[PDB]
Amino acid sequence: LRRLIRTATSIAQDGYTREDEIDVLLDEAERKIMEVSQRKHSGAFKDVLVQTYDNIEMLHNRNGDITGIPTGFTELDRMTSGFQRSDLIIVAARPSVGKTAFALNIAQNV
Amino acid sequence: IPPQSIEAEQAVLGAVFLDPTALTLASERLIPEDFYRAAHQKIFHAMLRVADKGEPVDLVTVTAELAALEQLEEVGGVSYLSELADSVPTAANVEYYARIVEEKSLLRRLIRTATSIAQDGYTREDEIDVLLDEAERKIMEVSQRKHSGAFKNIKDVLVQTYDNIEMLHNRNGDITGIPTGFTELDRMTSGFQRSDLIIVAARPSVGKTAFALNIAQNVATKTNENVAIFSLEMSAQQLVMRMLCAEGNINAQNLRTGKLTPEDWGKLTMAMGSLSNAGIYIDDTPSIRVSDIRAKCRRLKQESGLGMVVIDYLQLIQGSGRNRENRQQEVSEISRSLKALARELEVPVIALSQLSRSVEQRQDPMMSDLRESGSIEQDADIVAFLYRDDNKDSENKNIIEIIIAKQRNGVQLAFIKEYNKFVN
Amino acid sequence: ERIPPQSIEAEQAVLGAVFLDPTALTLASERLIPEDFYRAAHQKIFHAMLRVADKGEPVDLVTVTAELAALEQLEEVGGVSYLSELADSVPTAANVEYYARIVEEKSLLRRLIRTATSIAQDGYTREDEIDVLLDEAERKIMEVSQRKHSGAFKDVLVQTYDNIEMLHNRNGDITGIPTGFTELDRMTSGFQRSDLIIVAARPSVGKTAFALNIAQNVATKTNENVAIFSLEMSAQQLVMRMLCAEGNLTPEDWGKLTMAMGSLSNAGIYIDDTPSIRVSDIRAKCRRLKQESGLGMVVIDYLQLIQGSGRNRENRQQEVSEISRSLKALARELEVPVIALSQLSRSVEQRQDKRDLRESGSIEQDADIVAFIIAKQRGT
Amino acid sequence: IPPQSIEAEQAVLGAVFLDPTALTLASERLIPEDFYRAAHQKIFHAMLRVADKGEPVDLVTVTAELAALEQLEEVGGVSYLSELADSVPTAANVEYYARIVEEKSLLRRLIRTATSIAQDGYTREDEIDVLLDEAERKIMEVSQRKHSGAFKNIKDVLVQTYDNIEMLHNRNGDITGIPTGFTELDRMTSGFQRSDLIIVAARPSVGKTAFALNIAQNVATKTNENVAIFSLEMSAQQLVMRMLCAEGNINAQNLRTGKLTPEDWGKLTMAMGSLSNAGIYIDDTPSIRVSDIRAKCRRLKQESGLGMVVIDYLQLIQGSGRNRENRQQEVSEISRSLKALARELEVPVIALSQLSRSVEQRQDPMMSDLRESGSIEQDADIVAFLYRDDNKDSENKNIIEIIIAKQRNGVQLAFIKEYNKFVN
Amino acid sequence: IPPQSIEAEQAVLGAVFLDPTALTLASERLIPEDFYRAAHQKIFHAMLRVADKGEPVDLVTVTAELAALEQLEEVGGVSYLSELADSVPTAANVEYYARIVEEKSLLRRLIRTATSIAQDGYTREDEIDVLLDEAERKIMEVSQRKHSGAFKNIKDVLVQTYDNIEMLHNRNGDITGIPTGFTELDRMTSGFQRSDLIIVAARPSVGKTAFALNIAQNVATKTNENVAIFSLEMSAQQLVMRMLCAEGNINAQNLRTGKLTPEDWGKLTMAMGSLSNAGIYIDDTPSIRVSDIRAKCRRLKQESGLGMVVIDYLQLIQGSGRNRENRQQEVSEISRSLKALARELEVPVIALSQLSRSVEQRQDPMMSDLRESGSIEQDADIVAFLYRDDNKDSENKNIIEIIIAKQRNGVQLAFIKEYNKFVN
DNA sequence: TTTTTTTTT
DNA sequence: TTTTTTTTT
Repeated sequence: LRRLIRTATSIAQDGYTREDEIDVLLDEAERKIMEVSQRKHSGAFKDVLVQTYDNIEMLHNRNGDITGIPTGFTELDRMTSGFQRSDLIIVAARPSVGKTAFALNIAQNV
Repeated sequence: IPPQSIEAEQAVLGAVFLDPTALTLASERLIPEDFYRAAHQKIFHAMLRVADKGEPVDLVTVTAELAALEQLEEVGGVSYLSELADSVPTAANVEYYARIVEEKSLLRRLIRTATSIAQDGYTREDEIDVLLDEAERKIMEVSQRKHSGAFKNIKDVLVQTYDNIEMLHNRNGDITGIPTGFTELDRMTSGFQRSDLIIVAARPSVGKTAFALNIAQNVATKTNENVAIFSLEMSAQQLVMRMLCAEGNINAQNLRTGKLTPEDWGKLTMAMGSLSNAGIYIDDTPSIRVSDIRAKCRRLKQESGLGMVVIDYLQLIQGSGRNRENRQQEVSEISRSLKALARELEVPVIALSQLSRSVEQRQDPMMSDLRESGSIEQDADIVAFLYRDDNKDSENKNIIEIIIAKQRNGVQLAFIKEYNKFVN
Repeated sequence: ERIPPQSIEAEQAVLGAVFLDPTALTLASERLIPEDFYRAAHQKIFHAMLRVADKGEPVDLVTVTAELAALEQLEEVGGVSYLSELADSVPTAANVEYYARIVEEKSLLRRLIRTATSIAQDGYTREDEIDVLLDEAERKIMEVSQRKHSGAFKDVLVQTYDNIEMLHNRNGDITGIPTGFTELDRMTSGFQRSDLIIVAARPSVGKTAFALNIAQNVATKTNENVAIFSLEMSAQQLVMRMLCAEGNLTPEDWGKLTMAMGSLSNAGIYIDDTPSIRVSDIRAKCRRLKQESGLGMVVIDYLQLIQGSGRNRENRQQEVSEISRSLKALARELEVPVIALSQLSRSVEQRQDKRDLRESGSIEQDADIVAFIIAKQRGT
Repeated sequence: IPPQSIEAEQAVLGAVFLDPTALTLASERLIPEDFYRAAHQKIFHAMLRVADKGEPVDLVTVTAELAALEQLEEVGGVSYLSELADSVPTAANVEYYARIVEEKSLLRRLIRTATSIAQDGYTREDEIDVLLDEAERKIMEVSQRKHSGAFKNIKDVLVQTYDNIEMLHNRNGDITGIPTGFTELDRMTSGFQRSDLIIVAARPSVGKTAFALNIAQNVATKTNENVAIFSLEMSAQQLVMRMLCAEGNINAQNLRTGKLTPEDWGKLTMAMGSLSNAGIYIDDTPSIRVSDIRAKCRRLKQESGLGMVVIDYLQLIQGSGRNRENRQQEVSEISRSLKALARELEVPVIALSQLSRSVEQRQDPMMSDLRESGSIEQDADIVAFLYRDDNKDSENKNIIEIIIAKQRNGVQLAFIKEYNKFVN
Repeated sequence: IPPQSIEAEQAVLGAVFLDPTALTLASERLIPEDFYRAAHQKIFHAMLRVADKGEPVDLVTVTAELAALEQLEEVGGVSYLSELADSVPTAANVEYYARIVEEKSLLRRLIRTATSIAQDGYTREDEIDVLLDEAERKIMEVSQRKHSGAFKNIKDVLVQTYDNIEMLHNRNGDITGIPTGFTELDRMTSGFQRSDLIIVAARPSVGKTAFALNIAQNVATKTNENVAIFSLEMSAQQLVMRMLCAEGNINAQNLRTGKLTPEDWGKLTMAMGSLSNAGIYIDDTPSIRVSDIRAKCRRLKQESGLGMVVIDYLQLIQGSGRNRENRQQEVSEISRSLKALARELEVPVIALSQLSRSVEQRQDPMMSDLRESGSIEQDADIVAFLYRDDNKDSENKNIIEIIIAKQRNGVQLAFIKEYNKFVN
C-alpha cells in the first residue's frame, strides 16, 4: 500500500513536470502501476494428463470442432487445424527465404 | 495548474472560423470536454453541433447555436468569437494546435486518475487485490484515449496502387521541365521540374558521382539553363576530367596516363569544345555551410541564369547548428533548408544522398534505408535509388537500374566503365 | 543596459521575423545558432524555435509559445505578452536576412573580444608555458576568423588547357628545380614553388634515401639552397649518407671521398636534427633563413613525429592534419616547395606477406601532390 | 603585474661583468627593450654598445658608456653595477637566465598585443574583415620573436664529419684508462676512461648481460682495478656461473647438467683459479635505490679500491622519486645521479640500457631509440649499441657488431654461444 | 570505549551454568583476561579452576570457588550468577558468543600495542632501527593470539575413513524412508529420508532433469507418497512428455513427431495408465519465490499428502532478498530456507543444483565445484553429483555414474537415450 | 550554480 | 546529506 501510493504519486507530480512527453508518460505510467502489482497467474475462467489426452486426440484423428483459420497451406492447416485465437505465433528465419513473403502469404489466403 | 493551453485552445476555434475544413480535422482529435476553458467547451460543443445539422461551419450559425442555448453572454459574446477568429497562426496547421490541446487534455487525466488512486490508496484499506486490479484497469484506460485507429484499409491502398500504375502507362508526353537526355527517366520525371527538392541515393563505388555529373552534364549541353555542381569530395578539375572523358569517349585512364593518341587528342580536344559553349558552374570547396550554398546559388541566378544544382552528397555538408553527434538532427536542419531552396530559385536542387560505412558493410534499396539518415524523405519531392550488381565475354558494360522510390506527382541506363558515363 | 557589443533591436527583429512568416526561421537558421543571441530570453526562444523545428511541427506563435511554456521558461522569458510583442513588431519578412546578418556580426565581435581576453588573462596566469601559449594564442585568434578562400591575387577549362599543354609539349617557361631525375623532372618540369609534396612508402625502400637524394641533386647542381629537417637521425648520418652517395678504407675511397666532400662542402644545404618538432619553429627558422641567405627548398623527414599541436587529443588525422595544413600554409608563405616523407605499414604488409592512397590522412587533409606512384597533382 | 624577473634580469647583467663571453650569448637571445626595469635597459644598451666599439666588456667601460650618456646616477650608479656583478648564481648558466628574461618579455607582448585587440574590438566597429585580418597578423607576430634560426649549416657539419673521420684514423695509441682486453673497442675507447658515465644499449636475448660481464670480467683479470657488478635480474652465483664458463671454456650446459668430464673438471677447476686472484664485487639485490648504489660503490673505493661499476640494466633500478608512470622522468632522475656518480669515484659507471617490450616487438639501432627512454643520451659521455643478426656449416659462432653512437672525445667482436663469451 | 561486549560476555558465563559442555568449548577460545568486565574475569577464572579440580561445572561450586577467594560480594554475588544463567540466548551457540568475546578482546590489543608504539615513537628517538624491529615483532604478536591450531591429525581422519568404509559394507538393509526404485542408490540412501535437504548436482546436457523426474517418477508409481515437481525451465506438459516416454518405453521422437505405431499407441496409451493412478504434482511457473514454494508445498501436505519435492535446479529460483549481483549470498538466503523446508513438511526436498556457463566452459566432479555456488554444501544433508562421459557397436546406451559427495549419516545407473530414462 | 551545462578545420 | 546510498519480468 505504501509503495502503491508512492508510485501513483510519482505519476502525479510527473504529469505536471513533463508537459511534453505525453506518449511517453502514458506508456511508462502504465508501466509503473503494473510494476507494483504482479506475482502469480490469473485469467478469466474459474489434470495435465487430460490436456495430454485432448492433445493426443488432435494428433490422432487430425479432426476438430467449432473453429477456423485456414493457413491456406494444409501442411500448416494440418499441424494446427486453425491458427487458434489468443495464440502468439512466431516464424524465425535468415534473410531471403521469404519471412515477409510468408507473412503476406497467410494473411493473404486468410 | 493542470496542463492546459488556452493559447493553443483558442487557436483551434479560430481555425474553424477561418475555414470550415478546420472543424472536420479537429473533431478527429478532440471532444468538447477536452478543452480546458469552459467557454471553449460550449463553443466547440456548439460548433460540431451545427456542423452535424448540415449547417456549414461559420461565425453566424454558432452564434446562433450558442444564443439558442442561452450561452452567448456566457462564453463572452461574439466579441470573443471575433477574437477567436483572430487567435490562430494559420489554419493549415490546425491539426497541431488541436493535438497540443489533446495532450494537455490527456495528461490531465493521467494526473486526475492517478491522484484518485492515492486517495483510495488510503481509504479502502479493506480489500487491496481489488484495489490493484482497478489501478491497472484505470491506468490503461488513460492510454486508450488518443483518438487513434488510423488503419489504411486495403481498398484505399489498391485504388491508389492501380491509379499509380495507370499514370504509369499514361505517362506518354511532352516534357515541361528541364530535359534530362535520359528518355527512360525523362519519361518518368516528365522533366526535372522546378521548385523540386530532388534526391537520388545509393551505395559506394562512386556509382552516384558519375550519374549526377552526367545529368548536370547532359543538362548543360542540351538545355540552355545554367547548372551548378557542388562536389565537396571531388575537386574542380577532377570533376571536369570525368565529364571530358564522358563527352569525348576517351579512356580517361589513357588520359590520366597521358597515353593519348592523335585521334584521342581529338576526342579530347573535342569534348572541351562541347562544354566551352556549355554552362557548368562548379564549387569544390572542402565543406561549406548551407548558408553559403544559398549565397552562391541565389547570386548566380541573378547574375547569369540558374537552372540546376547538383550537390555531391549532402552528408558531407557542414551544419552550422549544434555539434557532437546529432546528425539525425543535423541533416534534418540542412536537408530542410535545401527543400526551402528548391523553392526560392525556382529550380531543382538535385542531391545525391550516398554512403560508405553502413551501405558497404551490408554486403551479401528502399525507403527505410535513407530513413535511417532521417527526414530527408519528407522534404524530398523526389527520391531515387541507384541499384547495380557486380559474363567474361566482351562488349564490356554493366546495366544499372534506377529505382525511384518517391515523387509528388508521379527506369534503366547502361553504364560505361571505360569513360565513366551513362547511355540510354 | 550593460555595454559590450549587442544589437538587441536586430535580434528582436529576427525573432519577430520567424513569428511573422515561418520561413523566417529556416533562413535565419542558416546563419544563427541559439548561442548567437545576446541574452537569455532570446537565446532560449530562438532555441524553442529551433526545437519545435526538428520535431517536424511548424514553428509559429503557438508551437513556440507552447514549447517555451513546455520547457518551463515561459514566465521568465517574458511571458506571452513580450512574445506577442516581438511578433507584432516586424511588419514583413524578406529583409530578415539582413538583421540576421547583423546579429551574427555582433556575435562575432563579442566572441572576438572574448577570445582575445582569454589570452590576456592567460598571459599572466601561465608564466611557464611561453612556447605553448604563443602557439595556442595563434590558434585561438585563428579559430574566430575562418570561413572562405583568400590568397594574394585579384575558366577551369583554361586551367585544363594550360594543363594539357604541359602534358603535351613536355616544355616550360621561366622557372626551375631539377629533381635530378628526369623521370620526375619530366612529370613536373620543376618542383613548383609553394607546392606541398609528399612521398609515402613502407619501411626500407629508402624514404629518407630519396629525401636526401632530391635535396642532394638540388643543392649540388642548382644555386637553390635546400634545408632538411631530420627527426630520427643526427646531422652526421645524413651528411655521411650524402657524401656516401656523392662518392659512390682504400685509396680509391680516399680520393672519391675527398671529391665528394669538396663538391658537397661548396654545396649549400642546411639541416636541423631535433628530437620532436613544431611546425611553427620550422617556419620560425625558415623565414629568418630565407631572409638571411635566401633559399629555394625544404625537405622534411617524416612528420608523424612533428607533435606540435599542443593539447594532444587527436588520431592520426587531426594533429597530422593541423600539421599538413600548417605545412602547405608554410610553403605558400615562403614561396618554395615543401617535400615531406611519411609511412605506411600494416596495409602493405598485410597484402605483400599473404601474397594505399587512402592510408595517408595527411594527404587527405590538404596536399596538392602525393607520390608513391603519383596520385595527386594540382601517372607513373 | 606584467611578466618580469628582476631576479633573473639582474642576474644576466651580473653574468656579463663576471665574464665577457656572457654578453655574446646574451645578445643572442635578448635586446635592451626586453629587460623590464628601465635601469637594466640602459645598462644592457650601454653594454652591447661598448662591445661593438671593440672595447671589451667590463665594469669600467660601461660605467663610461653610461656616464657618457648622462645615465649613471640614473641607473643607480656603479654601486648597483657592483651589485650586478654580485646578482648571478654562476655565469655558466647565463643562457637560461637570459631565456627566462626573454620569455617574461615575450608574454608581455602576447598580453599587450592582445589587450590592444580588445580595445579595438570595441572601437573600430566599422570594418571588421580588416579587424580580423590584422588580429591574425598581429598574433602571429608575437610568435616570430624568439630569436630562433639556429640552422646548422652543412659546411659546419662536414668539417665536423671529416674531423671525426681523421681522429678515427689517427686513433692509433697507448691506452690511458682501464684497458678492456678488446683491441677493437679498446682502439676506439682508448681505455674506458674515469669520470665517464658509460652506457651501452640493445635489444633482448640477453646479448648484453654477457658483454658487460665479459668486460668487467676481462677487466678484473688483467687490470688491477677492482670491479663492481649490479645484476639486479641476475643472481650472485648465477653470474659467476656465466663467467666461470667464459674464462675456462666450459660448455656450461655440460656444467649446469653436471655432465662434466675430467678435463672439464679441470677447465672448471681452472676458471675459478683465475678469479680467485681476481677482484670482482657483485650485488644481485632485487632492486635497489640509487641512494644505496652510492653507499656501496663509495664505501668500497675507500675500503679496497674502486675502478669499474657495471650495473646490469638501469631500467630495473628503483626510483625513490614520485611514482605511478613518469618513468620518462624517473629514469631522468636516476640516470642523472649515475652521471653524478661517474664523477665522485673517478671511475667509469658502465651501464647497459637494455630492453624487452618495445625492442622485441619491433621485429622484422640508433639514438632515437634510447631517446624514447629519455635524457640518458645527455648525461652519457659514451653510448654504445650492440647489433647482431640471427650457414648450417659448423665452426659455430656469430659475429656481433658494436655500433657506438656517441662519445665526448672520440668495433667488432665474434660471439661464443657454447661458453657465452666474447672473442677478438 | 575499548572494544568489549558485556552482552556477549555475560552471555558466555550463563552458557556455562546452562550446561557444563559450554565451559569446555569456551576455554578453547578465551582466557580470563580476555573478558572485559573484571567481574567476568574472576568468574571465568573461578570456573575453569573448579573444572580442573574435577569438580563439575555448576552454580554452587563456583559460588564456592569464588567465595573461597573472598570474591563474591565482589563480582556481585550469586544474584548475578543467577542473572548470568539468564543472559544467554541458547548455549548451543556458545561458541560464537565466546568468539565475539575473543575478537573484542583481540582488537583491544591491536589498539593497546599500537598506541604504545606511538608513545615510544616520540620517546626513544635515540635508536630507531631497534624501534622498527620491535614494532614489527609486536604487531605480529597481536595476530598470533587467536587460539588457532586446529590440525586434523591423520589418525582421526583414518579412523573416520575406515569407519566410513565399514558402514559402506554394513549397509545391507531394509529401507525406512521413501523407496527409490534404484537399488544401488537405494542401498546407499537407505531410502530418501524425511526432513533431509537433498541436493544433487552436475553439468549441462540436461542429464539431471531426467534423473530427478525419473526419481519423483519411480517414486510416484511405487511409493504411495505424493510428489511435487518444480521444473521452472520445463513446462507442465513438456515434463509429462518426458515421463510418458519413460514409463511406456516410447521413442518420444517417434512421438513428438506423431510418428506413432499401433503398438506405440499402446505403450503411449499405456504409460498414461500408470500415472493416472499416480500422484504427481507439477508447477512450471516461470520463476517463483521461496515464499511461494512454501505456500504450495505446505498447503498440499495438508490437503492430499506430501512426500517428495523435486525442484528443477535452484539457481533459477527468484530471491526476494536484495538485488544486483550477490548471488553467492542470494542462493545463500534461499537454499537456506529449503533446508528450513525439509524440516517443516517432514519430507525430502530433493533439489538439482545444475549448470550451464562455468561447467560447460570447463571442457577438456567434487565439493569445491558447488562451493563456488556457495554454502549449499552446509545446509544440504545430502549432496550428489552426476558424472557421465561421452563404441560404434549397437545395443545403444551409456553408463552414468553417481558420485554422492556427502550425507549426514551415510552407485551406478545405465542411461537410456531413446526414452530418456534410467535403468538399474 | 535565489527553476540553470555561453568555444576547440 | 546536525554518525547516512527507501523502486525499474
